[PDB]
Amino acid sequence: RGWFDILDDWLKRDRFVFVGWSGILLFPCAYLALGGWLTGTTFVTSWYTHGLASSYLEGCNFLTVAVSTPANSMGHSLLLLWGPEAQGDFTRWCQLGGLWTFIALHGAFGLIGFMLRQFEIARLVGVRPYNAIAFSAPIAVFVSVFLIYPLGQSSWFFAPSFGVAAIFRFLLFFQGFHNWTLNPFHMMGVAGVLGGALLCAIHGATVENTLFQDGEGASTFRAFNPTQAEETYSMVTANRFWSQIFGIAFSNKRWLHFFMLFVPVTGLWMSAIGVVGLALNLRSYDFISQEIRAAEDPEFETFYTKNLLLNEGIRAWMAPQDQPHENFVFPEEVLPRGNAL
Amino acid sequence: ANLWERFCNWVTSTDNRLYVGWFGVIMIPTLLAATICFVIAFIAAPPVDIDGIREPVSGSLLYGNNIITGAVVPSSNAIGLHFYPIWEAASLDEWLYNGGPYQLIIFHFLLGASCYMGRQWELSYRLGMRPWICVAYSAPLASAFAVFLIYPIGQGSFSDGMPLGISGTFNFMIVFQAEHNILMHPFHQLGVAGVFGGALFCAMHGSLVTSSLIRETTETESANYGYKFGQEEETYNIVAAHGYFGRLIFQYASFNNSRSLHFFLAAWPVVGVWFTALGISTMAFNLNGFNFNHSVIDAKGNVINTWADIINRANLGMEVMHER
Amino acid sequence: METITYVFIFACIIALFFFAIFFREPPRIT
Amino acid sequence: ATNRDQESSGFAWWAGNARLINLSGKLLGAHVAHAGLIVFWAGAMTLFELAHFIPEKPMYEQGLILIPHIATLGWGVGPGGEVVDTFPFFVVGVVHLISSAVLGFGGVYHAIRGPETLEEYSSFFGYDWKDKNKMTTILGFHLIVLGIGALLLVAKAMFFGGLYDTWAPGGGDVRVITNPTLDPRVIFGYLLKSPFGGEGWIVSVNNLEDVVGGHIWIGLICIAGGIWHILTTPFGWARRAFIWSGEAYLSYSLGALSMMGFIATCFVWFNNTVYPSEFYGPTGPEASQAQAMTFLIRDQKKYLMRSPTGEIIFGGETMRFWDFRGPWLEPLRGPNGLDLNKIKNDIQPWQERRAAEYMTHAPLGSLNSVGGVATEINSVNFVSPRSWLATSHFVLAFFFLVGHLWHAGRARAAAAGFEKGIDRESEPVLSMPSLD
Amino acid sequence: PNPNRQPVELNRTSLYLGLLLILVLALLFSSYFFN
Amino acid sequence: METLKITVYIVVTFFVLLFVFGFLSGDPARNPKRK
Amino acid sequence: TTGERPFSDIITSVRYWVIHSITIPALFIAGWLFVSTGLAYDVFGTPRPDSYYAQEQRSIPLVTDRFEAKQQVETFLEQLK
Amino acid sequence: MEVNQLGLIATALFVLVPSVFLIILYVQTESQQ
Amino acid sequence: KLPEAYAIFDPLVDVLPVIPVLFLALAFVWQAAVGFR
Amino acid sequence: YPIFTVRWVAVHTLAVPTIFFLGAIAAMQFIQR
Ligand code: CLA
Ligand code: CLA
Ligand code: CLA
Ligand code: CLA
Ligand code: CLA
Ligand SMILES: CCCCCCCCCCCCCCCC(=O)OC[C@H](COP(=O)(O)OC[C@@H](O)CO)OC(=O)CCCCCCCCCCCCCCC
Ligand SMILES: CC1=C(/C=C/C(C)=C/C=C/C(C)=C/C=C/C=C(C)/C=C/C=C(C)/C=C/C2=C(C)CCCC2(C)C)C(C)(C)CCC1
Ligand SMILES: CC1=C(/C=C/C(C)=C/C=C/C(C)=C/C=C/C=C(C)/C=C/C=C(C)/C=C/C2=C(C)CCCC2(C)C)C(C)(C)CCC1
Ligand SMILES: CC1=C(/C=C/C(C)=C/C=C/C(C)=C/C=C/C=C(C)/C=C/C=C(C)/C=C/C2=C(C)CCCC2(C)C)C(C)(C)CCC1
Ligand SMILES: CCCCCCCCCCCCCCCC(=O)O
Ligand SMILES: [Cl-]
Ligand SMILES: [Fe+2]
Repeated sequence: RGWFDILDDWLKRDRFVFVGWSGILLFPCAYLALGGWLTGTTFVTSWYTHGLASSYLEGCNFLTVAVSTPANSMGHSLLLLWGPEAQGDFTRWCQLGGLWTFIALHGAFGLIGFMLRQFEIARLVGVRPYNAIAFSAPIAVFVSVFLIYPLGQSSWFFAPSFGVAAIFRFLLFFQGFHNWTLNPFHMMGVAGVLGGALLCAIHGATVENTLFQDGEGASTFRAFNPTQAEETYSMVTANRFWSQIFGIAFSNKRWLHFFMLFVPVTGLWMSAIGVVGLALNLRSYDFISQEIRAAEDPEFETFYTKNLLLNEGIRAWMAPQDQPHENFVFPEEVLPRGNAL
Repeated sequence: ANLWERFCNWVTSTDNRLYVGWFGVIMIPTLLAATICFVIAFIAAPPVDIDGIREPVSGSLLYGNNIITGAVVPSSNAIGLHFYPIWEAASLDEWLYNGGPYQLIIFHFLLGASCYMGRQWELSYRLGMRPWICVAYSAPLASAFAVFLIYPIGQGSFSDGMPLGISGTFNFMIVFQAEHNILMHPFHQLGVAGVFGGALFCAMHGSLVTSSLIRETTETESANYGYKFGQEEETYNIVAAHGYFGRLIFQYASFNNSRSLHFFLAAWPVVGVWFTALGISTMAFNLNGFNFNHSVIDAKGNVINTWADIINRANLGMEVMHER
Repeated sequence: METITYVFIFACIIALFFFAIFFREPPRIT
Repeated sequence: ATNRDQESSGFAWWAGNARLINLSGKLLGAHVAHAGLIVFWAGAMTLFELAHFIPEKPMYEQGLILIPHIATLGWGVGPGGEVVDTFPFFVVGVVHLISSAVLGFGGVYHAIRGPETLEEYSSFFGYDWKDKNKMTTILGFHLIVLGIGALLLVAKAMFFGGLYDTWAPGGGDVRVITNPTLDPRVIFGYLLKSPFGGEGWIVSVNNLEDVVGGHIWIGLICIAGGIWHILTTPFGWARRAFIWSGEAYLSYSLGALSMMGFIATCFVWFNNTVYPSEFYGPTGPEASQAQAMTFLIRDQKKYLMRSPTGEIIFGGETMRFWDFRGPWLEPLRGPNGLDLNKIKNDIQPWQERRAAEYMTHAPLGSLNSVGGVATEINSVNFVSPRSWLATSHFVLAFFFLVGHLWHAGRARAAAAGFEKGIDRESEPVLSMPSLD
Repeated sequence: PNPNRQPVELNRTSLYLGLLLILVLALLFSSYFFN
Repeated sequence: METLKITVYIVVTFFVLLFVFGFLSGDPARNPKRK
Repeated sequence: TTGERPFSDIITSVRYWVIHSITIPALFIAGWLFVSTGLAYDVFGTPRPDSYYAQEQRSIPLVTDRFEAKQQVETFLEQLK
Repeated sequence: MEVNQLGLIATALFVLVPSVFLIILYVQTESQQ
Repeated sequence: KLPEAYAIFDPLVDVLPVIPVLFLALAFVWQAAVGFR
Repeated sequence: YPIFTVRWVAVHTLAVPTIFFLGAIAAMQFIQR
């Protein structure tokens, strides 16, 4: 039939784990990203790039292990194993942070492969590909944060390191240096995520509490048949309840589920746009009118000015250890303190 | 009938545009009072000496704030946990200067939101519904109680409650991280898993239902017009959605039961937010997150830093700047 | 004019709440 | 295997205890076995704590929460909270472990071997949830038992060796309470006080005379109410006000227990009388005021303030803790506040020792039991027992409020008959007129 | 006549949702526009 | 200050009594199914 | 469904446990010998607990040049040696 | 406060131009039958 | 410390408080024996 | 019932390094520090 057709029938054959054409990209890249993260968090140090212990072998735990970013002097090098920095030596490649770029690149291509898998399975099953559309938002977040943000900055060093406490450091870094909470794009991201969690909880509870009595048991879960044509819950009763409780209610189930798609996806896309702005240090750090007012009036104090003071404290107290390549030596008298304010 | 039966039939009437109920006869005045006081304080409240050291913090729009930086400042540190109504102050100027509006708003709001939960139960009872939507609502309500009441009680002052403003909320977050290391607390990590998973499963469920909508329209009209309000047949093919999701991961990871799926959708963020509200309360009694400072020591005794040590450095930086 | 703008947008939002609740298009069964 | 599967009972395995609702014998077995579990934890935890107890060191420095409870009762302790002997702790643990074996035997027997329903065997023990008179009779029996327990605490206080009084002069001692507060005005004025700062409701009880008198009142009231409920049936307003079913009674108890858990959290956080700082450690306000007083005597060999209502108090952020009252501080506090000259030339060595020791043990710590600020190294292992008790009981009280909401809603829905869902042919909203 | 022209519709719910989106976005971004 | 305190006490007492006596006025009977 | 033997059949089979009573201990002992003999430190370049700092210095051995970072790491490893 | 003055017109246009658009569409939807 | 004659049973005491938790696990074990019917 | 299936490959590429890593991490737990 042609080798392409026979391969195509083999790749899309029904089995426990679907492979597909997208599997050739997805499974190696996702497997390598996950295996690289486990290998780095189990064995690989960050001593030469960050001056940190970040592996189980050094004594860290699950919260504190990380595959750390390469050193700042690497720039935006791809840090290939055969590249001019590692020169084929696996040990120096691990010591220089090459595992970070390994995980980031293989994870990016794995996310591409997973989204192509969503498209392929939607094509063969025969459904509309809205799951792939929704998955565009995690891809936007990953590309903006792990790729676009370090590319706009000086090096891969300032990207998040793949770890729990390292991600917490990334959060605190963005607060101290970018004032990322003040950014309206992050605000829309927070609204999208919290509204998505609210929509998930409220829709699940509403469906579970407007169920039709379709079985004699007191456990209602067995009163549902997958092949049934009737609705399992009363949309009219749910609409009446939320109309009288909240004032407004969904009356279209299709619009409800599209809205559940729309809210967190739009939030994540907005946060990705803000992260691109932060990649160029185009931050909503300050309001100029309040800066001028605070400069001309020493008694003017709002929560925004206190947040600026807290950000200054974060920067000065964390910069010498979080940015060890800069050789920041801050004497005690230049460190901002509240009791000297 | 007498006036009491007519009033009781009006209060519990399901024909009202908004249901009142008995929880509503408490809820409406308290929430109206809190809303009116919040709007007036957010626009025009004078600066509040929140720390009791005669250094007032201006939170209202008229005193040089925008929407982002505006807040209702929490009551004074000199007030502490003392009940501070209007009549307990010598003058309205003293009540405003010590942060009395914050106490009025938060007490009225907490009472009104508890009665909102009760009203949700009440309407579910009047409509012949199952009653557990209020249980789901108990998670954000627990969070509001944690940040407005329980954390002040544990720390000993309503001055440590969360301000009623955007930048004030960020200040509350940063000072809380400085004092308690909330990011390293597993209850907050469960809360983050709850909200991230809730957003994920919300997008997932929406995309899978939207993906499997049954063709009832044309390309020139919106697909939402394929559903009629109150139609008996299901508007999407749950079997096709299950087949897609089972092929996406594997067959045993997909819900074939819509009731089980919707229970999971309810349960995941509600349990996560329960745990994060309980985390805020337990850190109010100073049971803080994991420290892990100096957890790696070399053979010669020198401390080898981890990412937790960088976090502790940042926390110390916030700590030295929020005090005095 | 800044405070006026914020209060005006907030008042428009509250008026929109009123119209969305009490002057909505009614949901009709079937 | 009657009612032990979903088809016969209607409840899945994860709600399998709901199959016990109309099986009085097996339900009684579950209750007795659970009570055995509770007594087993009490005995085993007391034995564990005693096995790891150093009597010379303070109890709150070793993470104990059960030995302080026995010590507050005046068992095995002397002046200043010093442990004169540890044998009564061992007796309490061993007797609880043995009694738990007995209760476990009874629970296993009634759950496994005994009659499934108690109705046909005994008219006295057999009960139906809808029978309001039998429910009130059982409630009356349990109220009498609870009143007897309160009077047992009273008997321990007045006759069998007394209680540890932290307010006893000299630094606290075991004292026999001979003059309890029987006056209803004080006892119910504790009930009528505000729950806010400076008032503190029943948490602000600051002497054992009030505690013993309140327990006399509570025991007598519980015995009288138990007799009242044995002798009477519920009135018409009560029968029209409540749902009368097992899940409804469970939901009422859950709401009560949630409120009690919140009250116990506030008791263990604020009260230093029934939770003496000798055993439980200082409270948060206590530690802050101890820090202020100790740094004052340091700097005089700090700062003072004036308070919103005009009282001499410690200055600083600890102005929020000016309502604190402690046995080591009341000798120094005068009419208008902390008498500064009386700090200078009336200070006693035990008061300074208490203040410094309570400085070093402020109720601040981490989940991995690291003491001090969250920004400090792990060189001190101390989380206060007050913190553990308050946090755990807030968590339990909140979850029991959630359980009360769940079971109250389910009981109302099941009594009204729509707990299994909306009837398709009789959907109530369809009959209702449209809102607009 | 062009046979590809089709009527455009916006129901009242979409009007309310769009007005809410526009007004909330304006309330969010007005402080940054004024700066 | 004292007049305001009396007014607030009267208002709160009125609403709380409305709540308590309303839930005592045959509230379990007000369902759509069994009573 | 899909024509694969179910996991419940295999994990309850005698022969599966016969095979997996040998392979799993062999892999576990392979990992244990990887760490305990110290091969992991050499393979991944992770410093030993006495190899973070040189005996004379207390400076963290950061790499500072892009194209000489390999020689820099080797110089640090020589000076600790 | 010393704000950017153009923010005013910016905010007004940000309110006016889209909302008007929606209003136009809504009104012409109501006149169709 | 415990009284000295009991000290030989000190390890047993060290595991006694954990026993109720196992009871909870035992219920699931029992359900696993009956197929979660 | 074949044995060398796609499911076998996925399970074992996730299972063999998992046990190797678990043995490595336990041997790490017995490092003298
Ligand atoms: C889905 C498959 C897949 C994909 C997309 C990638 C993708 C990538 N891998 Mg990768 N990898 C894979 C599977 C995959 N890998 C597998 C299975 C292994 C295990 C063996 C590895 C092991 C591995 C290592 C060890 C490293 C990478 C690296 C990389 C990155 C750079 C590689 C590069 O420049 O090659 C470019 C080469 C090609 C794109 C091949 C193109 C072939 C053309 C079209 C044909 C013409 C070639 C011609 C015939 C040859 C003549 C040559 C002659 C003139 C001399 C990139 C993101 C590096 C990395 O991440 O650095 C941080 C790195 O160091 N990979
Ligand atoms: C405090 C915990 C507790 C208690 C006391 C009970 C008690 C009971 N459950 Mg139960 N259950 C629990 C937790 C508990 N459950 C949990 C957590 C779950 C969820 C998994 C369930 C799920 C569940 C289901 C699904 C069902 C029950 C049922 C029952 C009842 C009959 C038991 C029976 O026939 O089993 C027989 C089991 C055995 C004979 C196995 C041995 C069990 C023995 C008693 C253990 C004793 C060990 C102990 C060390 C002995 C000390 C003795 C010493 C003092 C001398 C019984 C009253 C059934 C019921 O309602 O009956 C109508 C039923 O169908 N339960
Ligand atoms: C005195 C307290 C009390 C009593 C007697 C009951 C009794 C009952 N409840 Mg209930 N409940 C309570 C408190 C109580 N509840 C609280 C506080 C909550 C809030 C969390 C709930 C929430 C609740 C729900 C949501 C439901 C019930 C249900 C039921 C019925 C069946 C229960 C069953 O088989 O569980 C079987 C037990 C289990 C499956 C075990 C659960 C495991 C827990 C949740 C985790 C424990 C974690 C532990 C503390 C730490 C880790 C341990 C370690 C080993 C890992 C039964 C009448 C069911 C019902 O309505 O039936 C009519 C039902 O669906 N309950
Ligand atoms: C809540 C507790 C409780 C309750 C209500 C019951 C109820 C019952 N049991 Mg039972 N039982 C219990 C606990 C309980 N038991 C315990 C803990 C054990 C283990 C020792 C047993 C062992 C047991 C057996 C072996 C048998 C029963 C039987 C019976 C039934 C008839 C008993 C009778 O006629 O008594 C008549 C009244 C008396 C004999 C007087 C009892 C006086 C008591 C012992 C004095 C207690 C003093 C004080 C309250 C102690 C406080 C302890 C507390 C703080 C923990 C009845 C339904 C019988 C049965 O099922 O019939 C078929 C039966 O054969 N029970
Ligand atoms: C475990 C304890 C317990 C329980 C469950 C019951 C249960 C019951 N009792 Mg009861 N009783 C008890 C102990 C108990 N009793 C004791 C110890 C006494 C002696 C003082 C009495 C004396 C007694 C009498 C004289 C009567 C009852 C009645 C009733 C029934 C109606 C309950 C009702 O509507 O009141 C609910 C409570 C109220 C309506 C009170 C008003 C609610 C206020 C506003 C709440 C205020 C509390 C608030 C939350 C703040 C807390 C602090 C506060 C102290 C300031 C019910 C079966 C009645 C009945 O039917 O008799 C058969 C009746 O007439 N009881
Ligand atoms: C006494 C009880 C308490 C009363 C509380 C009143 C709350 C009012 C709720 C909002 C009403 C306005 C909704 C307009 C929009 C409107 O009328 O929508 C009504 C719409 C009805 O949907 P249908 O299914 O009928 O529409 C189907 C198709 O026509 C789609 O176009 O509902 C939704 O789409 C719900 C999702 C949006 C929910 C928006 C909630 C946002 C809350 C507030 C956020 C901004 C706050 C800013 C602060 C300054
Ligand atoms: C990098 C690299 C590579 C790769 C490799 C790989 C691919 C590996 C893999 C690896 C792996 C693949 C590993 C694994 C691991 C695993 C582990 C280590 C596990 C762990 C686990 C645990 C610990 C558990 C946990 C849990 C959960 C989660 C839940 C429940 C509970 C518990 C806790 C039990 C190559 C050579 C190609 C090239 C060069 C570079
Ligand atoms: C029904 C049921 C159940 C339950 C059960 C229970 C809950 C039981 C209980 C039980 C119990 C509750 C038990 C107890 C036991 C105990 C014992 C048996 C003890 C003994 C003791 C002894 C022997 C002692 C000893 C000693 C002393 C003398 C002192 C010193 C130390 C020592 C320890 C050495 C379940 C869930 C499973 C499920 C199904 C069925
Ligand atoms: C021992 C003691 C004492 C004493 C105490 C006392 C004397 C107590 C009593 C107490 C009491 C005497 C209590 C009572 C309570 C009550 C309650 C808590 C109530 C509740 C109620 C309810 C729950 C109701 C409900 C309702 C409504 C509202 C409407 C209609 C429907 C119903 C019926 C559901 C003192 C502090 C001096 C000192 C320390 C110790
Ligand atoms: C409608 C609700 C808002 C009510 C706010 C009322 C504020 C009244 C303030 C009056 C203060 C007058 C003091 C007179 C002397 C005194 O008794 O202290
Ligand atoms: Cl601050
Ligand atoms: Fe849905």
